Amino acid sequence: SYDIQAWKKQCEELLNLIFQCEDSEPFRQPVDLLEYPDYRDIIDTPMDFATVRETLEAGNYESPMELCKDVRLIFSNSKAYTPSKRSRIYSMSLRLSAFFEEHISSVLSDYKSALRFHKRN
Ligand SMILES: O=C(NCC1CC1)N1CCN(C(=O)c2ccc(Cl)c(Cl)c2)CC1
Repeated sequence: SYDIQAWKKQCEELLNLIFQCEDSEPFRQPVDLLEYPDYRDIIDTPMDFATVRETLEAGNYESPMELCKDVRLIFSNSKAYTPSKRSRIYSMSLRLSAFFEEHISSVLSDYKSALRFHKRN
């Protein structure tokens, strides 16, 4: 399975599955700074799933590793901003993360395999 471009549609499909999940709702759009007025005192680089999807569709990811780094930032931001490890929003973030890690692993493996095959000779 040595298609170097296949990761892009596979990531589009996985983002569709995350957007169809209730646990994504706090992460679909940038954190509301009126709701959380100290957010940028804690978080240096905001990230959300609409920004990831727009970056993918603009053709501004070169690899699925770059998309994976941004999605992981969504989760690390939630962990850094949470006042408690028991908080609702953080709790939702950990379920999304396990689902994401479960499905992204084949996308990364297949892409890296395809690039090694391209450089085989
Ligand atoms: O659009 C969907 N299905 C399309 C299929 C043709 C029917 N979805 C998206 C969400 N689904 C998950 O698998 C899921 C489960 C747990 C978590 Cl945490 C997350 Cl993020 C996602 C199933 C329903």
